[PDB]
Amino acid sequence: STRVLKVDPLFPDEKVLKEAAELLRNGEVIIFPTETVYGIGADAYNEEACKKIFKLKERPADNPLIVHIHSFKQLEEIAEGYEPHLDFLKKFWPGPLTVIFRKKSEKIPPVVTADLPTVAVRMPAHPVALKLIELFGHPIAAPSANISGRPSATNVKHVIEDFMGKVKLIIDAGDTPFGLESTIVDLTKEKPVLLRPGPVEVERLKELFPELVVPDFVRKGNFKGRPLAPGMKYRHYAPLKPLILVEDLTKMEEVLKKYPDHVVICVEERKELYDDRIVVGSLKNPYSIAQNIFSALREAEKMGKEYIIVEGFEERGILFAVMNRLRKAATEIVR
Ligand SMILES: C[C@@H](O)[C@H](NC(=O)O)C(=O)O
Ligand SMILES: [Mg+2]
Repeated sequence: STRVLKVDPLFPDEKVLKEAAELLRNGEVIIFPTETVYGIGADAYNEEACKKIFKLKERPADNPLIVHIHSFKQLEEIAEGYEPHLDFLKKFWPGPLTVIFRKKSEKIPPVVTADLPTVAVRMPAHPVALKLIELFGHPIAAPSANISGRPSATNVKHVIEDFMGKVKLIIDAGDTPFGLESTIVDLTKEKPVLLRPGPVEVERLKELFPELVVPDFVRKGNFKGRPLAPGMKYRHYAPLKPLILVEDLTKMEEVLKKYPDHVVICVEERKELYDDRIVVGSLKNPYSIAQNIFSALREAEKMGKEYIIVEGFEERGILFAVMNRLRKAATEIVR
C-alpha cells in the first residue's frame, strides 16, 4: 500500500519528513533520497527493522549497512579512534564519503554491522536525508534502494520498479545529483584503504593520503572472504540482460558481430556509429555519464534485445567509479 511524496530537495516539507520519522519510530522501512543514490532505511538502533531491509532487498547477511548521521556529535556516540581524522571528515562532510571506524555504540546491533567490530558511517549532503535524520532523532542504517545485485536507484521510477507494494513510503526528490554511491575509505588500519570508488575521486584522496592503498578488487571486482563495507562481495549493479563491457574499443567491430541481438550504451561523441544505442552522456562532461549509467542499464534491459553492450572509459576521475560499477555488473569483459 505504498505512498510516494514529492518534496523539494533544498527546503523539504517538514510534514512529509515527520510522517517518515513516525514510520521509522514504528520500526518500518522507508525509501529516501541522498546526493548519491536513493537509500532504503530503518532506525539504526532497531534490530528487527534492520532485518526487514535484508529481507526486502534479498540481501546476504554478511553485507553490512552504512549508518547515516546528521552531526559530528552522533559520530562521538557510534565510533572511536576518529579524533585524528576530524580535520579530514570536516573537509568532506556532509558529502558523498563513507568512512569505516571501530564500533563504539552498544546501541547499533550486529545485523547492521554484519557482526563486524567496525561500522561504515556517512554524513550525506542532501537536505532531505539530514532533516529526516535530525527530526527522527536516531542514525538511519540504509543500503542503496534496489533489489541486491541490481543497479542502484537514482530516481523514484527505479525505486517503484523494485519496491512498489513492499514499503509504506517513498520520498521523491527527483534524480540524485551524482548517480553513484559514496566513496568508501577504511581508516582503521596503519594505511588508509579505498574500498569503493565514488564522487570523492581517487586522485583527490591520493593528494591527502599519499599512502592510500587501492586493492585489486577495486580495479577488477573479484573480492572473496568477509566484506568490511558495501560494494565489495557478490554480483552488483547488474541488468536483467547479459552485460558485455568493452575496455578495448578496437574490438567493438568484432563484439557487435559476435553478439548480433544487441543494444549499445555509448558516449555522445560516438553515438552515430551504432544503429540501436542509448546515449549515457558526453566525454566532455564525465559527471553526465556517472549521473545516468544506472538509468541507462535499466532502460537498456527493456529494449527487448538479448545483449547489452557498453563502451569502456578512462580509469580516471569519476569514470574510475563508473568502470568499477560496470566491471562488477559485466557478464563478460573484452580487454
Ligand atoms: C544510500 C546511500 O547513502 C549509499 N548507500 C550504499 O551504497 O550502501 C551511499 O553510500 O552513497
Ligand atoms: Mg548497493
